[PDB]
Amino acid sequence: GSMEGILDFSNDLDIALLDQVVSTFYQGSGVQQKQAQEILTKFQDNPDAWQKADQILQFSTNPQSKFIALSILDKLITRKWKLLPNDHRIGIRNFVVGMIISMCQDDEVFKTQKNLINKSDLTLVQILKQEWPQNWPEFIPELIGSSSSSVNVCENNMIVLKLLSEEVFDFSAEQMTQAKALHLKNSMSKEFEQIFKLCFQVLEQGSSSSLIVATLESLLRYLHWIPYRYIYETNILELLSTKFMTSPDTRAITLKCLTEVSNLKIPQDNDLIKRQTVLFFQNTLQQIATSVMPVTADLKATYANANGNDQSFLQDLAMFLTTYLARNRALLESDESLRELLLNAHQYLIQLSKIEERELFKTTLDYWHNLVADLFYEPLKKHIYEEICSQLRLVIIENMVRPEEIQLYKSEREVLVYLTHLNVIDTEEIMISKLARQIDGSEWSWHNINTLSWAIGSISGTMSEDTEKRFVVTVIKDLLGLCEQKRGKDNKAVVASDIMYVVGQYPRFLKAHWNFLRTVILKLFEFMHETHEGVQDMACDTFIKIVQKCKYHFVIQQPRESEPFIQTIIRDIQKTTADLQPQQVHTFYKACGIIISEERSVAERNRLLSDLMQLPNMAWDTIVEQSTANPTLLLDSETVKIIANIIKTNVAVCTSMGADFYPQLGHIYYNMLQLYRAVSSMISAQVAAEGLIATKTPKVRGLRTIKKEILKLVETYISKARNLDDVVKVLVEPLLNAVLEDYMNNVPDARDAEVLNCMTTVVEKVGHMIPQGVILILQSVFECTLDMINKDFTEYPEHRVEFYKLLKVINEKSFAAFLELPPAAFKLFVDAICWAFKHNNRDVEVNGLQIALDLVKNIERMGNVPFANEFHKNYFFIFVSETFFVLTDSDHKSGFSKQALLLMKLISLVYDNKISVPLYQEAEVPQGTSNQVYLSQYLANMLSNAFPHLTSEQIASFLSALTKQCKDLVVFKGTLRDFLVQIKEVGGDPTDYLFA
Amino acid sequence: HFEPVTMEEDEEVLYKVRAKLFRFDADAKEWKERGTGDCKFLKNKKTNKVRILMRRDKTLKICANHIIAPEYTLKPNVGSDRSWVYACTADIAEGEAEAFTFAIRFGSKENADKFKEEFEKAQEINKK
Amino acid sequence: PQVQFKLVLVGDGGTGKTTFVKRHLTGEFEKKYVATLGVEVHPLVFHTNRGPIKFNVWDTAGQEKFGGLRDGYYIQAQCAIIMFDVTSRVTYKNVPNWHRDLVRVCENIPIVLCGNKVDIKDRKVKAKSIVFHRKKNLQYYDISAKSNYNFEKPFLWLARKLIGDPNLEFVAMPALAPPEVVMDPALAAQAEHDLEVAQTTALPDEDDDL
Amino acid sequence: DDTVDELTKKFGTLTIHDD
Ligand SMILES: Nc1nc2c(ncn2[C@@H]2O[C@H](COP(=O)(O)OP(=O)(O)OP(=O)(O)O)[C@@H](O)[C@H]2O)c(=O)[nH]1
Ligand SMILES: [Mg+2]
Repeated sequence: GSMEGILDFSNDLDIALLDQVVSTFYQGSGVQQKQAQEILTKFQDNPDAWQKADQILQFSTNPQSKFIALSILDKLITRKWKLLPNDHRIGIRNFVVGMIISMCQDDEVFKTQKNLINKSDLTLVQILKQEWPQNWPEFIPELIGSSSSSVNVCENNMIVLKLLSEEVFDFSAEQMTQAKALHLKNSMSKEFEQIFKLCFQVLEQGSSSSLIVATLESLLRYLHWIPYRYIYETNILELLSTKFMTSPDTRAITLKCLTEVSNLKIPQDNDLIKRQTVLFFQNTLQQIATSVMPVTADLKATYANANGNDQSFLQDLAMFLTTYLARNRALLESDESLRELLLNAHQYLIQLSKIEERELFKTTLDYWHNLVADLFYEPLKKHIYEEICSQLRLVIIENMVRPEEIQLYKSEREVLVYLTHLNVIDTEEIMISKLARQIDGSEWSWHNINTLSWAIGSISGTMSEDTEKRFVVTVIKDLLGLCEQKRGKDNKAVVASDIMYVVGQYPRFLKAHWNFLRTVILKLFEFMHETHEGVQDMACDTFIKIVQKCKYHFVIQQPRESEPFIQTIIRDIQKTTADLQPQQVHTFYKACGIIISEERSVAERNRLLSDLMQLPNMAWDTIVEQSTANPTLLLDSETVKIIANIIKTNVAVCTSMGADFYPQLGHIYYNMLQLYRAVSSMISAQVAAEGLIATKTPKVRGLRTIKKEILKLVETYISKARNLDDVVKVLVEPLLNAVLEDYMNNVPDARDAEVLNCMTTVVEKVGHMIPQGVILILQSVFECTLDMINKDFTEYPEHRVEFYKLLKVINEKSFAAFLELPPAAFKLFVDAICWAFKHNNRDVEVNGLQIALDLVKNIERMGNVPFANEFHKNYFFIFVSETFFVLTDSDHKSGFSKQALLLMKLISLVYDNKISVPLYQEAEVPQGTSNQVYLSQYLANMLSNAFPHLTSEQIASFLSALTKQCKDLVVFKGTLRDFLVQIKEVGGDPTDYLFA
Repeated sequence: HFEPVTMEEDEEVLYKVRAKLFRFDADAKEWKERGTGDCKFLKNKKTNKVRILMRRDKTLKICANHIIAPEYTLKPNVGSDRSWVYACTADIAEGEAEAFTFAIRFGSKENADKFKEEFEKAQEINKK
Repeated sequence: PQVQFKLVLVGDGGTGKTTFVKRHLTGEFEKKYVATLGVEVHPLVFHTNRGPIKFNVWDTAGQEKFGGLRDGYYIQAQCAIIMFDVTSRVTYKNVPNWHRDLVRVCENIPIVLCGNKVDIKDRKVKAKSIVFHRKKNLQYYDISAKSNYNFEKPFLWLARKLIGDPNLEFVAMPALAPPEVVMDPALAAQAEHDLEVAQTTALPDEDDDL
Repeated sequence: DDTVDELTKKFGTLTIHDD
């Protein structure tokens, strides 16, 4: 309606129309809001809009309209600033300064419109980045001068200086050139004496806590970069550590300042600085004790209640204590007068550690680790912290987590192992008595018995074998008793699991006591019949877990046993596993495989193997005999499930046995590949008969599982195979016959990506031994897979990913295959590589750039022969230009390193003259012309057309640098990053590329 | 003497099964998940009317609320042996009464087949 | 409700900001990546024991070119979620930038940092590398829009901080007795047409547990 | 040995059933 009047710039901008369009966005809703949003976005993105900014800053009353006005100015200043006339630049500088001063004097505006003041300041700082100090040398003197006259201005000057420091030191790395960063850094550094005088003056003399906070906000940012002498050789540590810790508004920021002070770069041999570092800590802990809370305060309760900024404050206290004590605790450990300070600060951390807040706990746990590690290796230190460590033991155990939470569990275990070593007797007691409180019912809960079980399990290996023996027995006895005590099937299940959990975590004890181990295993087998939720999984997870650790004690004959226990498992395998789910059985068989691999007698391993595979081989034989006599029986969904389960049982055993699986693969190999064909037919039949929807049906998905599990089995064996001669002569040819044609000749939606995956492993292990076999793999999968994935970046994600893995390993192992490709297909190979660059998906991109890199090395390695010369004539400037496209398009920033490396290699070839022929066609350039010169011209031209707002001088300077720096990678990468800045703006300094 | 210091109260739970419910977007011509959680068959003690009530896990927001009408028919979906699909003439999960073509999928085939048995039991109850 | 808080959702393109919001609105899991142009506002109500709490969720554009108003969107926002992708190293590299631009406009608000897509196995941004939130006082959550891992947690945390009650829980909204609507022949034809089309369109993600 | 064998016997009797 009337809202789109603002998009017509041929008339004067109607401010009242804008203010209501803006109002409609920030206070409106539905269609009203959405239409206003698209008008502001078209207004803001109008290149002329900045001209109508000074109109809005003066005439509009809406702060949101004024915010958007400065956003339009912000976009001009960073990007198109240097293109303006010299007068416009001074004109804009003036009314940004004049706006800020006038808003700060008006106390009504200064208090209420804070968002608009801060945005104006940031818009000012964007001007300084363009104009300071070269064209504004009096900015700092004048800012210090204005700060005398008005307190509100003084405060806002601290916000400006805060943002200036942020933009120059904290956020320069990405956003501006190296040269311009150093310039602005050197410029602030040079005048910081004058800025610090004003800072310390306000902190000493000021009463206004709003002004004081903003000053301390600025100081936090200074402490990232300023020299240490400004903190240590002035009074400012005394002020932060005493005065500003007492008032609660200044406390938050002061604590964050002292945290960063603790990290300052300091001489480590000066006695006075050591006392000063000690002092500010002593002062800070003194104020905490008198002004915030004593050492004994229950910080867990305070944090939970969440009053005001207590949660932020306690977070910041942890950060301050940990940071300082990680660096400086040495200073407190020697002097007996500092002993109370040292232990008080650690006692605060102990209290902070009890806070129920995961990410805070992680922070404190990192420190405990640092400490207990130091106490374990550092001599005469642990006796100091004996009362701290004892409390810590209880804190870790009560907050211990399941092994599934991998990173947090690992940290907790590490610390508790160290604490167990430092005092094994104390750790045992805390654990045993915690267990007695589970029995007496005072701290009994499913969670509480679980955490204790995880905790008790974590410290395995740390005690002596004797202590461990006595300890385990006591724990297991108590837990068995706890089980008998408790009533109901839920309770007894929880405890049984924990009983079985702890047992699994103490393998040393299981290895030394066979009679017990045997009992535990037979008990797991009893639990493999229980139907209660989670018990069967627990029994199987625990079984394979014990087997992985104690596998030698299953494969040999123990004293007072007729045979190795592996045999006794294999016999009752049917009865043991009858009640399990299919995938639980596969774990059991995989576990049996682990054991069997230990047996080094070949005849016995083979006998155990075929004994183990008795059930699946008899089911297999009866299904082969049936289904070969009549392929009708495969439509029976029940038969497809059984076949898939047999193959999955094989995969499971092959996974744990690797090279030892070859005999069992032999029993089924030829019939299995014949089944792959019968199933392949079945699938192609259903797709013709029923349409593409067929592939979504249970029966076709079932059949496809067979194919994928057959491919998975072959991949798994070949990946781990020791006898590569047998893999080539026996396995490969049948495999390539069975799988390649089926893949090629199926419609895209019926092609299994697992085929590509399988072939990758084949080329990896034996690619070098089958040159004619690899050529066959390309012919069958290359063109038809490329066509599936070269229309968009989305479709067939597995195929796409596995596709670039296959080409990578071919290009690595059997590059000869790409030579034998006809020129047209070799052209598609190159097209496919560059296509991989343009992906966001990391798995494709990384391989894309890697293939290109390896392909270049492969061509280099061919030397001065016609194929390598014809590759350079055809594809050099494709790789250079396509690499440059992804470097500069702002949407492949994840791949910058491999891109930079690929680009450097491409340039280095011409710098060293490793391309023998000319890269230009005849009569394009003068005759006796080096490739260096024509490379500089092609790129100068290419970049001129891609980035026309660049000057000729800019482009020539960038390329001089880039080519001279094509031996040093990190400098090259630096010069690329400088180019990525200068293309985002107009009038970038060409001299910036001489930085190195 | 010392002085000291949802709307399902009326319903019986006939069947409780874990499931994932979809609605068909006829415009997009694709299925869209509506929620995952416990699907309950709730008999009102007053009316003896059995409804489906399904709440999303964690947020506990209703993603299915309609009468197990005797008119409805559970049809199989082409790509699933553990799912049913049927038209619902009015569901109040979103609030305002409105029709959908629902599909609902379960942990196993056996779970789905029990659902179909219990769903038909509930249909027979709603004929009163 | 009139108990409504503005939430700005920021983070790199492709991190799953929109997907996350849509999951909370409709329950759906959008597999396609349709980049947000500028911003979309979605009202999103939760039922707590201390009454209902609405969020005006400003789902903003992560891609540079589709940025629109950028920091304009953040004005008078009362809370925020910063999203990255634990399969993408660069999305966590850009978290400091999103935060920088957020706090400049919103000086003192509760913010959640969310590492999305933890469902994927080949995880690139490791748990131990995520420490940015500590000094900036952000709450952090590993999340997944696909598996719904911790998907409630960002909104539960913010609801507690905004209302100022750490014991505020989500609770089951009221389930009204549904109607007994008889069907008419005039809408039976379109239900029959929609049903035949529904049966012969496969249900997605059929290898998932549910 | 002595404590180990009387543990083994207690382990054998472990059940999830009340009766
Ligand atoms: N595996 C997985 N994928 C996800 C998850 N969340 C989102 N995605 C995928 O991420 C893609 C894009 O998500 P979007 O929500 O559009 O990302 P966005 O941050 O909104 O993008 P912009 O709108 O450009 O900011 C979709 O294709 C989703 O499938 C997740 O939890 N797991
Ligand atoms: Mg989006």
